[PDB]
Amino acid sequence: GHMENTVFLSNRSQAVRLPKAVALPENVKRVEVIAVGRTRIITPAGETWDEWFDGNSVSADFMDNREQPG
Amino acid sequence: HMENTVFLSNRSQAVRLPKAVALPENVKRVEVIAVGRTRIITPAGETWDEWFDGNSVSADFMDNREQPG
Amino acid sequence: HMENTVFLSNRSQAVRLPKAVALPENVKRVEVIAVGRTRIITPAGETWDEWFDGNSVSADFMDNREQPG
Amino acid sequence: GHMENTVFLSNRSQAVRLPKAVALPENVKRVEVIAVGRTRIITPAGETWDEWFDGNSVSADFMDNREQPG
Amino acid sequence: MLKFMLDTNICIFTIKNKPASVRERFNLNQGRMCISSVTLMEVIYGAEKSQMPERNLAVIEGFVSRIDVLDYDAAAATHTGQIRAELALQGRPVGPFDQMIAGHARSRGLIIVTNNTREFERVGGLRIEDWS
Amino acid sequence: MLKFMLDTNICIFTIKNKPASVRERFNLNQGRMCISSVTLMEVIYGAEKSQMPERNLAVIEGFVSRIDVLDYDAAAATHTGQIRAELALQGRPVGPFDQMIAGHARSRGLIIVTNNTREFERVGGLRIEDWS
Amino acid sequence: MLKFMLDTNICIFTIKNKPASVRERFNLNQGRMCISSVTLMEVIYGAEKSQMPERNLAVIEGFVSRIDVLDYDAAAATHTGQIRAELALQGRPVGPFDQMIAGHARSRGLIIVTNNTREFERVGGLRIEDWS
Amino acid sequence: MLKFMLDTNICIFTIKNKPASVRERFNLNQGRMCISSVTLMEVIYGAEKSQMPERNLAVIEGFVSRIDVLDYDAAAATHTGQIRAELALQGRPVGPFDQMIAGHARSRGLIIVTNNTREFERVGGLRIEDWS
Repeated sequence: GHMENTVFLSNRSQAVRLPKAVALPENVKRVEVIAVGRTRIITPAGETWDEWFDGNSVSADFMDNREQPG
Repeated sequence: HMENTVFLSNRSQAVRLPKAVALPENVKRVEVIAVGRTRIITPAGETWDEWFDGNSVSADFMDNREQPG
Repeated sequence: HMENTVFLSNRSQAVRLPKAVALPENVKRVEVIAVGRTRIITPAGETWDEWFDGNSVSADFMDNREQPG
Repeated sequence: GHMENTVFLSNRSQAVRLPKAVALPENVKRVEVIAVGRTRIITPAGETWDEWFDGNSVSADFMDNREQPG
Repeated sequence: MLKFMLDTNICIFTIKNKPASVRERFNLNQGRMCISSVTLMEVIYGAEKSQMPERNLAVIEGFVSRIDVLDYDAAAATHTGQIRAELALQGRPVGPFDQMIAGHARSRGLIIVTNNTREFERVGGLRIEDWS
Repeated sequence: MLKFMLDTNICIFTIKNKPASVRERFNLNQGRMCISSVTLMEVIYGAEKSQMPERNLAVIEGFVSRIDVLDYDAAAATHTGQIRAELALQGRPVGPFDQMIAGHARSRGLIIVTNNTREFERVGGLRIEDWS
Repeated sequence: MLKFMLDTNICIFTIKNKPASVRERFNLNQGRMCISSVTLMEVIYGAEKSQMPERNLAVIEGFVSRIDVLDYDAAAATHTGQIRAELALQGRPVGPFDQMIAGHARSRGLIIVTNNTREFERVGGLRIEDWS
Repeated sequence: MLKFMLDTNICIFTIKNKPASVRERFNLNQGRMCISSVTLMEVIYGAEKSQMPERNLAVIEGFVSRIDVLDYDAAAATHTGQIRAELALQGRPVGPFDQMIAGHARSRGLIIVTNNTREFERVGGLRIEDWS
């Protein structure tokens, strides 16, 4: 996970290039930033299980007729 | 709390960092560490502060290393 | 039978090929295939001749594919 | 295993660059060439088991006192 | 590091029923969990054959994007072949997708999580867990 | 540069029988041919269930080393989920492996190369070729 | 493709006794065989502690250079940790090097070849074979 | 750029207790530190045998993600084979893991960083440092 870098400033803020050795899933397009000390922690936005469990559900016809041949 | 957007920059992923959670001006170099889908952004030379101050192991952890000898 | 030496060329491994086992002059391009520690050197476009003419599978081999259906 | 190339001639013979995708063990420094049709097959020199089994043996003090702690 | 490969059976079970007992294992092992792309194929099929595909697809997407999805690659394929033969020569029956999931996990040393333990217990050299 | 995906049926057909008409086709289309991991799963199985596995495995290795093996990825799994439902609407049967091979081809825009087109004709939007 | 990981026990057994029954398995599975670098450490020690190290080293080198030697990497290390704990919590004893070899093989799905089957049978999700 | 290899003892010591004097040392020597796969095997074990593994595994991940993990390669295995014999000549004991950690360091010319030098002093030709 180790990899060093330099912070460059954007048009509105500071930004950080994530070198390949460290880069996030390209699947991730939104991120939450948490400030802890002089350190910043970024996390993929909305990925705890509790949101999904309490959130939207499938229709009751998405069923267990799994249709694995036999 | 403070959500954000992911940039693509220098053929790599990048991160807008809004003012409310900005790094101090004392910092120009950053060590970035990968754990799961999370990345830790520490000032170079303050790399370990987040881990020392952060969570810790349970009290039972490795009470002996159990190397034969 | 005919042993040989391994060269290091073009930052890569290479192979002296003595006269006794030389490729025909009809050949300038070569397909090279890797199987275990062995490499097969075929004229491009004659890539499969060594495999078709070479060893074969036992007669019991895949008498049915046993895909459910 | 697929990878195409061009045969170049050395000071004494024809030679073939082995691109990285195909390259032999760097451990291998001698090779046997077998001619089959218009195809050449190269093999690491002296690596069948029968040579080793029939060949040199260890001194009778290289023993089963394996000394795995316990 | 990844550690667990989720069976298609348990995935269906949780997407449907969202039981708190799996929610707890999910919260504990978040980041240590994956599915075979074989399983991804199955749920996309259930969603595309539902009446409300875009809805169920979206719930499918929500579940999968908290997952690491592994491609069914050559290692996985080869281990599946050995499994299909190891089972055949012992006469033990296991479904085709389940065979490909078992092989995928064995190929990478992952623990399979399933509630169809009986079928997956028939596979050799494979650690099995039931989170339901 | 890739263009053709050899399904399992052509692979057996070639491996078991080595037809001369196939050799020319392969020699001539070298570099544009590939198989799915799913097809690999099956030939490895045939070797491993056979009465001389180490021999048949070696024959496999030489075949597969000449072509590319493509991982059955999320894209293949998506397209297969669509196809499996497409077949539910058309009401025509297809074997499991074969529908994954189809989805894989459609996902990468490759021509199915087979010896038994009659199965692959039922699924939509694929270039199919018979090399038998 | 690799398939088998040779225990240190069987390696010692064959280097010493060169039995024809292993010679046959060696000739059949040549190219499908490897050892953990853990094992490489052990035999180099036996050679360096012998009276004729350069001789036994050379016989060691002859055996190893027909082998693929795998580095004991992070995957192997992690699986060993799980094994040491899986065994401890069941009270089953297995030697330290043997634990690292088992984990190395399990980490890559390899079949362990050993004549100390009793110890290695105590490890979970690991296929075991005896070639002696 | 690498210079120091943290043995297992310093790793536990740090992970279990997080001493302030170690934090400065680590902060200051970031980028020049690494561990052996062998040490990784052991901390993973400690997590996995503990009564809260998923928690302790997460603490491990953050530690290890900050440093390099070096594979125990043929070079480490060679040097360990020499050391194990070197200790037989000197007649002084050393634990298994520890002698592999030593060999690994000597093989790569790295300074052992420890809290208990008394074990590592017995083996020849190593720079040793106490960071406790």
